[PDB]
Amino acid sequence: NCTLSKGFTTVDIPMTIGTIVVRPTDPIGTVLQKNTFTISPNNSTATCNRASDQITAALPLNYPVSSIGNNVYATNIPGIGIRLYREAFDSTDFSGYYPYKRSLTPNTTYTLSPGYFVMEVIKTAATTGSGALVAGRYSTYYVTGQQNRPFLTTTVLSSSPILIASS
Repeated sequence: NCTLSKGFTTVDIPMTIGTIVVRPTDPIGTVLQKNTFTISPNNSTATCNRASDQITAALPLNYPVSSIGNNVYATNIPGIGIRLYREAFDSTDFSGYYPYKRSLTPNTTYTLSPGYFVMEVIKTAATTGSGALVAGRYSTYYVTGQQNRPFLTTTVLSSSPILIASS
């Protein structure tokens, strides 16, 4: 099981993105929009004591994978998928696409690494809808037994909608 440092504090990234225009001529699989957000960690750490303990990168809205697979997940907007990941500032240390699990080394102290959180909005069908992406927590990153206290969350806010405009 995993222990968190005293004063452990989740970092949340509001995902604010301007209007994404989808055109009929955009082929299926097009990355319509790719946004990077700075991951700015604090001194929070986690230490675990069992080799079965895990770090989990999860998508709590629990939408199904889209028709095109490849970790492109459906949204409330037909034909519009999202894909999430993290990377170092120098673009290395690719986290892998959400969701994933990774085994943790017992007695290693883990921190949140700095870098970019990457959100891609991707066309997944010939016909695409219009509207705001549903608001809420789009990703979470937490250790075993500490799902209530993640290292990192990303959130779409009601007050800052991500609008899909299809023409």
